[PDB]
Formats: sequence, C-alpha cells, structure tokens
Amino acid sequence: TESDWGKRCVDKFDIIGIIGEGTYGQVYKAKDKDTGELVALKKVRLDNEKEGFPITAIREIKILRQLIHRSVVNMKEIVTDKQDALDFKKDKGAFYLVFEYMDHDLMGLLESGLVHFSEDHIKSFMKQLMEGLEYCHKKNFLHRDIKCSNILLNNSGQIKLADFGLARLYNSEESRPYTNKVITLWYRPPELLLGEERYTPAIDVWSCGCILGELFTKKPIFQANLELAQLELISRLCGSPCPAVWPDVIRLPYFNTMKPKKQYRRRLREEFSFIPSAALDLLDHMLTLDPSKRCTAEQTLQSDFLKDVELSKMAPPDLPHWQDCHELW
Amino acid sequence: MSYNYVVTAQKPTAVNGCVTGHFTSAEDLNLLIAKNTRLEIYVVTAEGLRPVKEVGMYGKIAVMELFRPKGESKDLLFILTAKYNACILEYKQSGESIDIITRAHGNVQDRIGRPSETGIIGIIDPECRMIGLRLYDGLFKVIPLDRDNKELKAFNIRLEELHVIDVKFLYGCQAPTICFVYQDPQGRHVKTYEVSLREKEFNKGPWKQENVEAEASMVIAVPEPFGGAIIIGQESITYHNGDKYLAIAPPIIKQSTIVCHNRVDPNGSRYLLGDMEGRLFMLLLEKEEQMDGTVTLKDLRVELLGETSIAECLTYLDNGVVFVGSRLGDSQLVKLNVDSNEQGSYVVAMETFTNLGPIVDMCVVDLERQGQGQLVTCSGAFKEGSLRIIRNGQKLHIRTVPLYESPRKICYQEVSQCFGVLSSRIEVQDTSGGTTALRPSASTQALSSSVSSSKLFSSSTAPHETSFGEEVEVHNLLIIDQHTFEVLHAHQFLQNEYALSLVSCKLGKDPNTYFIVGTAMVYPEEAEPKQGRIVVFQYSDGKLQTVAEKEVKGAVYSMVEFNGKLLASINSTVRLYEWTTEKELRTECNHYNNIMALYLKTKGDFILVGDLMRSVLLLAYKPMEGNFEEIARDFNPNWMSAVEILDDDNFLGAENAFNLFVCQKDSAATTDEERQHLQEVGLFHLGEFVNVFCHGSLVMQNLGETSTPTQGSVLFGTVNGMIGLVTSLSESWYNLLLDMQNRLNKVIKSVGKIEHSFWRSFHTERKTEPATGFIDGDLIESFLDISRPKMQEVVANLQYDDGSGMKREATADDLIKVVEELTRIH
Amino acid sequence: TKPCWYWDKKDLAHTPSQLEGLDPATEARYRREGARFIFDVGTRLGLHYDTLATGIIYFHRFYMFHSFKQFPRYVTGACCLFLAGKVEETPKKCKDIIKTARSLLNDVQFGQFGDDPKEEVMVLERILLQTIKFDLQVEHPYQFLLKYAKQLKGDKNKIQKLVQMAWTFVNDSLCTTLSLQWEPEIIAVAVMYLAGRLCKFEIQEWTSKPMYRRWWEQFVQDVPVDVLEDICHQILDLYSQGKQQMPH
Ligand SMILES: Cc1nn(C)c(CNc2nc(NCc3ccc(-c4ccccn4)cc3)c3ncn(C(C)C)c3n2)c1S(N)(=O)=O
Repeated sequence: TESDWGKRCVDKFDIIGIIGEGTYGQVYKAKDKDTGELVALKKVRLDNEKEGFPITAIREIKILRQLIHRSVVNMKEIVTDKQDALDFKKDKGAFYLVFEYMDHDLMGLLESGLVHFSEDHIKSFMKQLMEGLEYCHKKNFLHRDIKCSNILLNNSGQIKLADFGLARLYNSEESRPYTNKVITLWYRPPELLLGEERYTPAIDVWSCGCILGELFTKKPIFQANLELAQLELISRLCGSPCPAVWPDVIRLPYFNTMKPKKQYRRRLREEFSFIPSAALDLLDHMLTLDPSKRCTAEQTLQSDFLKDVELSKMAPPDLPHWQDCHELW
Repeated sequence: MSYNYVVTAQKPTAVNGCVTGHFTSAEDLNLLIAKNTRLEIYVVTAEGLRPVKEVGMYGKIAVMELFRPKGESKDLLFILTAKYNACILEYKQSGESIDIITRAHGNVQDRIGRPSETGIIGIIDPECRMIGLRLYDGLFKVIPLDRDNKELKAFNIRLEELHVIDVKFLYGCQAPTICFVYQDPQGRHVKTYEVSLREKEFNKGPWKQENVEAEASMVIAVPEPFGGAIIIGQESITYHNGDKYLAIAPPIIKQSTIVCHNRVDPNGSRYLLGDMEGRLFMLLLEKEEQMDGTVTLKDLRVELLGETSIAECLTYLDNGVVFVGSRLGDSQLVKLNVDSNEQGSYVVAMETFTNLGPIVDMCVVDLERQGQGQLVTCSGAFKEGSLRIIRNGQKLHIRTVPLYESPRKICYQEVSQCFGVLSSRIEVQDTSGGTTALRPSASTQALSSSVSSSKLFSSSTAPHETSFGEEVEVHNLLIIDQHTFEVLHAHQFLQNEYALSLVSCKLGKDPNTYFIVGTAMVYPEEAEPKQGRIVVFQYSDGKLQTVAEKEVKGAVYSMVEFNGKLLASINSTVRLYEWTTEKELRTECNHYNNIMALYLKTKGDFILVGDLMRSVLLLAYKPMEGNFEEIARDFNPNWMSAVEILDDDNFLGAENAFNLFVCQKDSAATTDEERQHLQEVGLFHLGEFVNVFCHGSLVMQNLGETSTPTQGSVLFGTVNGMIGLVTSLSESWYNLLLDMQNRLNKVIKSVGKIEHSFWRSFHTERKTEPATGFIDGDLIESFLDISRPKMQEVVANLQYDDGSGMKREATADDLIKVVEELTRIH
Repeated sequence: TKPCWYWDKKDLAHTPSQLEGLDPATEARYRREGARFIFDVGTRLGLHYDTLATGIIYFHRFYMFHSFKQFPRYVTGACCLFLAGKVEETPKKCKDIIKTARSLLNDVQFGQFGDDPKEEVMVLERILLQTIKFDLQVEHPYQFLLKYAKQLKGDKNKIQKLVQMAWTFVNDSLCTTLSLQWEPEIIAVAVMYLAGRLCKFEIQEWTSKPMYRRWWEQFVQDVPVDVLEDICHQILDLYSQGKQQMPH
C-alpha cells in the first residue's frame, strides 16, 4: 500500500541533478519514472554509525508525517538503495526522503536580485507562511530555524516551509531545557542571543518579521557574524534590552554579560518609514523584544495587513527571466 | 586556494555624466567628463579641449555636481560613488605640480533602505546650502554644506511619495525648494517641497501639485529670469510655475524618447534636448515682458538642429561647441551654427572621440599572421553599432567598421577569409502592414542577400495584433571580409526570430566548414520563449546556403563545438548533437538540471555552464556511456554575465553586480560530497559588467619574450568599453604582490579618502565580503608612477619567499624591474 | 496514507514466530520478558515513561513481521529503546544502552549480542525502521488516562487512587499484545473501567453527565462494554498467573 515506506527502491526515480547539501546529506532533483512527478530526494546516510540514523532526519520524518498544510512541505515517501541480499549487516545503503519538488528558494531569488516584490505579492507570501506557522504553532511544534534559505516558492506563488531538522515540541505547562543556538544568527531572536534556552513559539515569529522587513528592503534586517554584534544591530532598531520593555530580561543568563554600546531608543517606525502603515505596525509587533509582548502567529493573521488577503488570488511574484537575460539598451 | 591577476588593458571609454563649471579657477572655463572609475578635467577653449588633469577614484561615480559656496574663489565638486562613498574635491596647482584636495569625506549608506527604482539622484542648492541625495525610496537625505561638516554627516527626511522619477532644486525661491515628478497608482504628478534645515523636515511647497504625462521623464530647473521648472516627457513638454502653465506637444519628439537636457543660455532662454535616435533639439523660451517689467514665459518651441550621438548627458561648451556624452557610441564635440547647410542641418561634427561602446562579444584573430592577436569587437548599439579591430601597435590602434545596426555575436571562419556577425536592426510598423527601417545599415547594404524560408513555425496558430508605430527587431547574419571588412552577404532571419548564438566549425566526418546559428522565436506574451531553431549555413562562392535546420523547444542561448559534436543550451537544457552522414543534427545526450543555461564553455570533455541564478556548474561528457555527468556545482546564488575556464581546475565567473569570482574543485576525494562542492576561492569587485571572456593576448609574441611570472591570458570586454586581462600566478608571486598591495595602500593617497579594500570588496546588497585570490594589477602597476621617496618607503622590510632564497631583502630598483615585466602582459 | 497497526486476537496464532514452531505460551512470555527488558533498561537510564512505551510498541510491532528464532529479543529490545530515545527526544548513546543491558543480563542472555554488542544493535536499526514503515509517531494510554481524568470532578483522593491504579495497569499492559489489538484511547478507558470496578467507584458520578452510565462514550465513541471486558480479562490474567496481586 501507499503507507509501506522504506521498501520501494530509488530506481523508480530518474535523477536530474544535485541541488543542495545540508544537515545530513545532499539533496537531489528527480523525476518519478511511473508518474513523471518531480521530486526532491534527501540522501540520509547511516553509514557513520556514531549514532546511526540522523536525529535531524528523525525529527523531519516524525513531524512532517503529522503536519498537513499547503504551507508546509510534503514528504511523499522514503525509498532505499538496492539493498544487499541476505546480508542485512553488510548493507550500508542510504535512504532517500522523498519531498514534493518546489521551484525556487527565497534566498536565491533575492540574492540574484531577479525578484521584485509588490505590496500585494508580499501579503500572499506572508499569509501562507503564517498559515503554515500557525498550523504548526497550534500543533505545539517549533520550527526553530526560519531562514530565507528554506522558504520555498513555486512560480504559482505557493509558499511552503521546509527545514524541520531542528523542530521540537513545546510544552507550555512544563518548560523544558533547550538548545540556545537554534535559529541562524541573521534571524536569531534577542531572547536566544541572551541565553534564554527556554524558548517560546515567539522565536519563529521574530524570524518571520525579519523576513517581512527583508521583503521590503530585499536585505536581512539584522546581519552579523557575532552574537553580540547582532544584539547591537537589533538594539539600534528595536531598542536596547531594558527592564522597562522586557521585565524579565534580568533572568536571562547573559543579560549582564552582553550589553549594547548605548541604551538605544526604538527607531523601527522611523527607519522603516517607507513601509506601508499596515505592514509597519505588523513589523513593530513581530519585532518586539519581550517574547511575552511579541505577537503570535494567529495575531498576524488577524492584522489589517493579512486578515483580508484571499487565497484564490495567488498574486505570483514577478521574475524577469529572459527579459533581463540580455542587457537592456 | 587560487591566485590570479587582473589588469586593465583599455580604460573605460563610455561617458557616465557631465557638468561644466569654474572648478580650477573662476577665470577658466572647464569641462569635467566622467567615465566609470575615471575623472577627466579639461579647460575649454574656442580652439578645442585641453586636458589639465586625469584623476582615478576607488568607486563608480554616481552623483557629480559642481558648486561654489560663498567665500570660495572657485567651484568645488561633490562626488558620490555607487558604494555610497562621498567626497568634496578642490583643484590645487603649484607650478608644474597638480593635486586634488579632499575637503570632506563620508559614506552615506544607510543600514536600512530600499534602492530606488530610478536610482540615486543627486542635486545641489543654487545657494549651495545643501546637497540633495535620494539614495533610497521614501527617504530624502540632506548633506548641509556648512564649513564644519568635514565628514559630510547627513540626516533623512521622511518622504511620502515613494516612487520618485526625478528631482531638482529650483531657482528663485525664498527657502530651498525641490521640484520632483513622482508616480502613484493614479498616474504621474509634479510636486514641490521646501526643506527646513532648522526643523530638518519638509514644509509645504511654493506651488500646488499638477497631474503630468504618464511618461514624464526629466525635471528642469529654469533660471531666475523665468523661474519654475520644465517637464520633459515622450509626447509633451510642460512648464510649471505657480499659476502659470504652458504645454507644447510637437509631433517630432514623439518619434524618439528624449533622455537628456542641458541649458544653453544662462538665463534659461534656450535648452538642449537629445533623443535615442541621435537627433538634437532646442527648447526655446519666448519671453514676453509686461509694462511692470516682469519677465514672463510666453510660449515654448522646439526646433530640430541635426543629428548627434545618443547622449546620456549633454554639455554646451560656449562658442557653439557642445560635448555629447555617449554611452552607446562615440562621444563628440559639435557646434550649432546659425545657418543650415545644404542638407538642412545646423550641426557639423568637429571632434570625434573613440568609444568602444558596449562590447557585446569579441574574438581574437591573427589576421596578418604576425604571431599577434587582433581583437575584433562587437561594439555599440543601434546607429552606433560598429566592429572595432584593436591591435597593440606604443599605443593601441583601433579601426572602426560602421554597421549602423546593433551587433550581437562575432565568430571567425578562416577557411572563408571572413567574419560571421549576428546583427539586429530596428524597423517600425508602417501603413503598408509591414515595417520600414529608420536608416540603411549593414544588413541592407550587403552585396548579396537572402531570407530564411523555413516552414517550421509558419503554421503557428494566429498572428498577434500589430499597431502602427511599434518597433520590431530584424535579425541577420552578416558575412564580412577579413581584409576589406565589407559586408559580403546578409541573411535575414524569420519574423520575430531573435538570434543569440553563433559558431564556425567542422562537425563529425563532414569536411565542410559551416556557420551555425541558434535562434529563439520571441513572442511578446511568452515570459520564456518556447520555440527555436539551430540552423546550419555554408558560405561558399559569395552565397550563404541553408544546409540543415533543427527545431528546438526553446531559446538557443549558447552553442559551442565539442569534439566534432555540437553542444547547445536550450533554456534549462544542455544538449549534445551529433552531425550525421546525412548532414542533419542528431541529439546524443542531455542535462536538464538548470534554470536558464545562458553560457557554455568547454575544455576537453569538460563543460562549464553559467545560469541566470544558480551560478556555474561543471559538467563532463562520459564517452564510454554516451551521457553527461555532473562533476561539481557552485551552490552560492549568483546571477551570471559571462563565464570562462582558466584551467582544468579553476573556473572564472562574472556577476551582474560588477563582481568577479573563481571556483575550483575541492580536490579532496574523501567524500563525494566535497568533490561535488565547487568552492569560491576568488572574489573581486571589477566595477565593470563583463559581457564576454575570450582566451588570447594582443601582445606581440616573438618567441623571444621573457617568460613572465603570469601564466595564461583571458581577455574580457565590458559594457563601458573597458578591456581587461585575467592571468594566473604562483603562490609565491601572489603573496609577494599581495604584501606589496598592502604596502602601497598606506603610501598612495586615495581621492575621497576611500579605503582601497572596500572598493575592491565583493559587494552585493545582501552580502559584502573582502577581496580574495586577486591582485589588482592597476594598484601594482602604479608603483612605477609614485615618487622615489614613496618607492623606498614601500620596499622597507620586504622579504622574498618560496624562491631561490627563503628570505631576500627587496630594493626599490628590483621592484621597478619586476613591475615593468608585468606591464608587458598588456 | 498511514499504516494499520492493529490486529485481531485470532491473528496472533499466525505470527512468524508461531509458524516456525514456537508455541503460543513461549512467544507470549518472550514478549513480556522482552518488554520488561526494555522497561528495566530505560528505567535504569532514567528515561521518560513515553520513551519506554514507544520502544515497547516498536518491539511488539517488530515481532508481528519477524520470528523470535531469527532475531534475538534482547538485541531487538535494545535497538527499539535506542531508536525510541531519538524519536521522543530523550536520546542515549548506544554504548550506554549496552552497558546497562550487560548489567541486567546474565552471561547466557548477553550472548545474544554476540562478539560486538554495539554493532549487532546499530545494524538492526535499518531493519527496524523499514519494519515499522517509518511510522515513528506513537500515542500511548498515559496521555488519555490524564486527559480523561482531568474531566472528572469529585473526591480528589478517590480519583487519584483511580489514576494510579489505572496507571499501574497501563504499565502492565505493555507486556501484552493489547498494544497491537486496541488503540491507546480504548486502553486508557479500559484501565479506568477496571480500576473503577476494583475500587467500587461509580465513575459516571464524576463526569459532566452523572446520569450517563456510559461515561466512556463521552471520551471514546463506538466503544462496546464488551471490548473493555476483554481488555480487563487479559490484564487480570497477568496478575493471576504471577505472584503479585491487584495493586489496590
Ligand atoms: C539545508 C537546506 N534546507 N533547505 C530547505 C535547503 C534548500 N534546498 C531545497 N530546495 C528546494 N527547491 C528549490 C530549488 C530548486 C532548484 C534548485 C536548482 C539548483 C541548481 C540548479 C538548478 N536548480 C535549487 C533550489 C527543495 N524542494 C524540496 N526540498 C527539500 C524539502 C528536500 C528542497 N530543498 C537547504 S540547502 N541550503 O542545503 O539547499
């Protein structure tokens, strides 16, 4: 049946080429021989035998079989290399996690500068990401590594969220010890920079806000290579962490250790004056220092910016493609 | 790691902008001409242009305006680089010695902002109170010109109008007033603001907003006698000043877009307008005085004077001389005369300045068999299209072959003693239902001619609607003699067929040498073309014969001969064709993991693919199996303009952001993963858009030439006309030269106090990185021009390494010899 | 979409183990011993109760597709617990599981691990994942016993006695094939049902529908009383056979 995963062989897919390498193994683009459906294959190598099957892959298998949303990427099946006959021990073949193939990734579109986003385009993109993020946050799962490198887009304007390698469950009643360096520094929440280690679902909201600003400027809002330089950049725009705006900032492990140059005032509305007023208010709330005062995913859906956006109108982003292939005289 | 060397053989020839002012002295009249990364100072005389000085900057000049603040004897100059480096410069001459003083310096880049669609706009107040900069949409930046602002500190004023087309400071206002055209969903409008330095904000402007032409392009600040502003559009010219409003819509301007304006009469009675077809107009302001004595504008009139070059910027040089700043063709000095000649023109060309224009493609050919390469370049566009033959005659000798149409690709067929050139010309839908060419050109002046009769796409479905006056491109293949450079044959391609690729080669066991062209059928509705042809021609006995045609489902962006087989890229696909004994192309193997396979290069059985967004992929043809194999891909997102293979392990790429990078196989076979990872070992900001990489060197080879430390030679052409050479170094020589750069950086004075490292840093909007693996030949070759005290200061504590001696002290004379050997490569 | 992980009692006469000559008593006892091995090993390592159960469910499901004569139960058990730790985010190094397994197994029993214990376990992970069809997410009676108990209002001590006694019954049902016969929701209800009978409590009185003799219907729909009795009978059989008696 369709449910008996791990038996069907990778022979059934015709490989087109390699499209990435991260977390555990390389990602390949393939076409199903039987159906002709494009798929993406994550090779999962257990040959290391230090800890066997990668736990990053285990999380992505466990969560993505539970999660069903148009804004979350689908795992169609898992398929295997031709296995050694009668030799289960000798067998070192790898598994392939079969995903739906998405046309592009947001980073490459912004990096090549080949993508222009209008206000309406930005709405559809964010509305789907939130629809996905809300669905996940409602199921008590946290993505914990939101990045432009893993927001995926089809030419139709359909967005899906993808890298669930670090995703884990969140219990409100029983806060659990967690891993502090969870979201990448450019999209890291202030709370994690200061050692929170007990994160809320808000951490994923902060990243999406950074993306929101990144959709209007086409540049990540906060870019740094050091955990304290990031805090400085965030502090200049969002204001320096202080007990007045963040009552429980003192409880954080590295609040005294990590201090910004000054006690900067909040300038977000001024520096983003060019953003529309409806998005600017959304950014102000998503980029709130205190996680308890930071808006939720649903609240972003209930904003003047996103509530009345319609799924029927895809509003695909514009790609010049051939037009700009040749230099414009 | 990889080590490479980049040198500029020919400096940029295109003109980015021009202003005229009293920079050197109030007594002198000066024309300041700007070419990318270069500043040229001249003193204008009625006899001609005399160059006083030529300066180099560590930045692309974006804004350049001349201003004389009260208390200065001479005008000062503001310059803003594309990297947002700003500086104020002042002329200083002591006898024979000339220096340019950097009075103020600062980087105006903001942490958060959206680059404007129209780009950076820079203007200066008539009273020189402030410098206006619109670096980002929705923000207006003000640099106040106070004596104490030596760092050019500035503040931003929130601007409601997000999409601004153009802006200028106005004359005759009680407070500094900006007038600008902006665009919102309701059309385009003209609006005014007053800037309050005390309040650091806008105040209500002197006169109300007016709705203007949908394609309003340029804003003109008219001088004190009239006041107000003029707005130039596609079909109409309008004057605005409070209650006054005049609009003239002559039919002559509608034919071609006007993109430049310059003031002829200082009081504003005359302005010069130029258009993309090269016509030069004059906007005349007809004065009507009232008994009160108030001078008012009566009407506007436009008069055609003649033809000039397509001007990005114009300048009137007093007397009657006008400098035409051209980015697409040769710039010019022209005098506007009072009497027309017998042809009806008031314009007669005086001086002509060579501009290699946009170099779309180029090939290196040894025409005279003298062991020396000649670079024949596809240069210019439209009427300025030309073939330029360049040799290292010591100065560079450049011969020009006028084409009067746009050249696209060039290839050389020695067997036929001729060049094959792809060209496109602009015709316009006429009343006959067909199209008519604006002027005769190479494709219409060929000795013999032919037109494709292919029936492949003839059926189609139904013809798309055509409106009179619309432009269309007509593509041709030109056969041009290598000695006379006369158009021997012109083959016109099918209607709505765009030619993109051209090769000359033998295939398979076929002894005939063919011209092969790859085309795409472009329909306006198609985002990406889905029809194309690979056509095989044979040039024999003065006639071009259609030998075979292959129908493809896309655009044949690039083709290259691959060991007797034809390698072609059709959209996302890279394909290998075999040439059968029946003289027909036959597919062999394909690769489909690309977005748009724009560029192809081959060495042996290895193929290098450049992609619109996925950077460079190294492919391999496996002959045992008859199919392609992916060797290694660059996984960093880069938008390619051209690629080249330096050696079996190093591959060179050019980015649309004016950056160059080198990728090498990770040469570590531990994991298949590492081999598949191409690693960007070299990053370098060139400052130029590289359209074509071509192996070869123009230097004379007598077989006696001392073997230079540099090995290999890749020439590249750019859109601003610059020609450069990329060559490799040994690790020992790179370190020696790199250590020397760091010593030169502290010694040589930079204009604008711009750090050299920042200028050459790989820069994209999202990421900024330091240069690596590249030696700036220009910085090194300047060692021979610095004074002796500086030379000895540079060589202090210098040790050669990895050579015959592990540590060797360097003398100033030793390096002079070394650098002089490096100057022999170009 | 998702696989079916529940069989009928009658089907357990046709497991691979049965058809290779193993009799019903032997397989059943081996399942208790194997489950208990997983339970004891993980308890020594301080593992969450869900982690123990997940490993036990993998183990029980495994031997619906393979024979005990070809796969040593304790190696399989150790492998199940190893995987379960990663799935439930309570990971342990394989070497520590082997260390604990050796502590609790005699020399004969540890012989199943062969010359290289770690290898025999790590190798099996491949087979385990394919066998359970990569359906790693598992629900257990524990969460439903609490979710349902929270909706009971009344004497705090009487309800807490019900919960613990039922909780004990859940732990004991892990040694049986009930995990393979009935969804966890039914199990949670069944143990509540059993504890109620033993404590002489009338659970309906604590529900929102005190005059609804069928309190289970508001928790688990389409549950005949019959099902609950079959489950109760099997749990009580384990207590009657052993020396231990009902917790009470
Ligand atoms: C880690 C990691 N996490 N993430 C989500 C990615 C992105 N990589 C990805 N990109 C998918 N499509 C977009 C796409 C499509 C085509 C090309 C391409 C490349 C070369 C030539 C032509 N075209 C590139 C990108 C995609 N679709 C499904 N998956 C997963 C769920 C298996 C995808 N992962 C990576 S990273 N950085 O390692 O890559």
